[PDB]
Amino acid sequence: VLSAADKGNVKAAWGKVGGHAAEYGAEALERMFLSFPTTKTYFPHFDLSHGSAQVKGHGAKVAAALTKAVEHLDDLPGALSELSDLHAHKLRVDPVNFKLLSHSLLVTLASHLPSDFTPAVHASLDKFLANVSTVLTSKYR
Amino acid sequence: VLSAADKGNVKAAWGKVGGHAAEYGAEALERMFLSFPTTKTYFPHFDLSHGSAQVKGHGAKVAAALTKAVEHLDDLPGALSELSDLHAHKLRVDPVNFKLLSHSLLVTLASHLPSDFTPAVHASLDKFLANVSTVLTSKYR
Amino acid sequence: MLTAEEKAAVTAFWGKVKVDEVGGEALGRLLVVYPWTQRFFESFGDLSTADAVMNNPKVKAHGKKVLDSFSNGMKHLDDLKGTFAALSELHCDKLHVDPENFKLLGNVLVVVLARNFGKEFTPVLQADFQKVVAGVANALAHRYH
Amino acid sequence: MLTAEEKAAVTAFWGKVKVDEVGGEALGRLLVVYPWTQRFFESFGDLSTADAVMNNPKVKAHGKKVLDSFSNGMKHLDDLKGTFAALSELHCDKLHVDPENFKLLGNVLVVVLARNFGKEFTPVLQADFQKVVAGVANALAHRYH
Ligand code: HEM
Ligand code: HEM
Ligand code: HEM
Ligand code: HEM
Repeated sequence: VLSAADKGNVKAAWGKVGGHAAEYGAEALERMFLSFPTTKTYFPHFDLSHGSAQVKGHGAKVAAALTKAVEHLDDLPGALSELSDLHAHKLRVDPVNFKLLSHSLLVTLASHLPSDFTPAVHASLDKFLANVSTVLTSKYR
Repeated sequence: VLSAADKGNVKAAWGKVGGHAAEYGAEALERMFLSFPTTKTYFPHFDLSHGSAQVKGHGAKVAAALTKAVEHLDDLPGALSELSDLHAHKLRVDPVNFKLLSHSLLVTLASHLPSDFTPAVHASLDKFLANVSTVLTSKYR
Repeated sequence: MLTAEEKAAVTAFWGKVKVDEVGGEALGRLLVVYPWTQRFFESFGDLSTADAVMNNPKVKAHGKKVLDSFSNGMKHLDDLKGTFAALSELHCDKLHVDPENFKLLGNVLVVVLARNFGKEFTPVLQADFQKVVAGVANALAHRYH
Repeated sequence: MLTAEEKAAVTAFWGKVKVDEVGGEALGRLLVVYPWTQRFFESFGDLSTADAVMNNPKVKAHGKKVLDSFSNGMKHLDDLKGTFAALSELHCDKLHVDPENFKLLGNVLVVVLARNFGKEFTPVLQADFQKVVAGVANALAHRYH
């Protein structure tokens, strides 16, 4: 459950990501693939080489979805309904993988915004991502 | 999200448990403690030997809670509000443990109701227990 | 990971399992309880309902196949890694099977053993199998890269 | 666990870590992001707000302690089990710490290193540390019963 405080923290931190969102997206993914190789089983037809256009392109879509999430913090389920449907009915990505991407994103953000990634913002992002994860797998069964 | 069909299955299966609920709860606990020894870190002041009074007493309370949940399937959050506050603010049991007790309980139901534990009931029970787990950990942060 | 005693207890119990029947049930329950697992068995046909899945002749055939392999593992409790190394590789490189699935199936299989053996599938027995299932899932996931 | 080049990389990077700082930071963040972990440090005093936790002198001291112990492991990447055998035993029998906590701290540790080293904490470097924190968590979980 996102508190009022959490919502301000997420809006603020995401505000600082700004134009770099797509880039951080591509980097979180790349970090995910290296630290947790089992995640690669969902991208069998991807060129996963460092710098691939495919990973950059995917990184940008993930980032845009998150941006949309940040804008509708009071209606995550409505804002991400199409994506829940997609993950639930087509992609069928095992729920554990969401924690691996969340962590990778957290790692990315921390390295890029050292000064803004305070304990409180860290806690709020962690909760936001968990809530995004939950929404995305809510239609699985 | 429990469908109409899910609710029916849960109510029907809990119905067959009937009076053995207290008994099954204590067995689930025991199965959980042998299988996943780390769960014992939450009961240091308990006598965890086979048939301990403490374990039977606790299993009965657990089961009683589940029985309550089954009667209020349409409002788990209200039905479980105080156990939510208790797990979150006092016990502070790490969320993974809920998955372990859940599994332990399913194995218990399976072994005692071979004919009623159909694949579809299995699936509705798994979902119900997950839902219960989610409600018990909803106020953790 | 298992003691000589646990091995002995597990080996002795394993010799009562009707591998074909249990195998089809385990795979079937996995597709019903965790429907996203259906992603790898599109070619099997109709998986729309609990009934379609349970009676599906391919699910059943595949269930047996997996369980025979499992049984093979039971004969090599001392080297699960060596026994499943090639299968590990195959599941990674050709099948692209998320190792997490191995964990789900191990758990469904312990539930199926319980349902089939009732009171004979004791708390201690179950604990031993929990270890087995875990060691197998781990041997199968060990060559992912 | 890692290769000789990976071992060399992690070793070299670790030599740059300000252990008291990173320690207090990691422990402090753990108590804030996963507040239920607070259950073991009630005696530490006020842990009600982020600030209270982060400025708490005992969280600070303890963070230092844990990381000095972790550093010891960095010197024995080959025998983590032997290294933390006595501490595993202690965490289980005397402190009653769910080993799940060890994974949580390992993950927070990685985020702290990334915050503190920025761009220097490369995706490759992170991968190496993930293997280490997992190795340490497993070593500490090892004597549980
Ligand atoms: C925060 C969590 C996530 C978000 C916001 C997210 C969002 C998205 C979006 C926006 C798309 C593209 C839809 C389109 O084609 O228009 C997508 C596709 C996809 N996602 Fe997710 N995703 C998340 C987590 C995951 C995880 C954890 C995995 C697997 C580890 C995953 C695997 C995939 C795959 C395989 C595709 C399809 C890619 C292709 O083949 O083109 N996603 N996701
Ligand atoms: C379906 C999941 C669960 C339900 C419905 C449940 C319910 C309860 C209930 C009704 C009580 C007793 C309240 C009282 O008498 O004061 C309780 C206490 C407790 N629960 Fe939970 N619980 C669940 C899961 C867990 C798990 C997974 C653990 C840890 C492995 C756990 C650990 C405890 C402990 C340590 C106590 C206090 C025992 C004592 O000292 O008397 N619970 N729970
Ligand atoms: C955990 C125990 C498992 C074992 C021992 C096992 C073993 C096997 C074996 C022996 C084969 C056949 C290899 C061949 O000759 O082509 C196979 C194929 C396969 N397995 Fe696994 N498996 C296990 C679990 C799983 C799980 C959990 C899944 C996914 C839900 C899975 C998905 C598949 C698929 C899709 C194939 C290919 C079937 C085909 O030819 O169409 N397996 N496995
Ligand atoms: C994962 C890396 C960890 C290492 C290397 C580590 C190491 C240590 C060491 C060296 C001590 C002092 C032992 C003594 O008093 O003889 C200690 C104590 C303790 N640790 Fe751990 N620890 C780790 C993680 C954790 C975590 C995640 C928790 C709980 C959230 C925890 C809870 C405690 C507690 C409660 C104490 C006793 C504090 C006191 O003196 O009152 N540790 N640990």
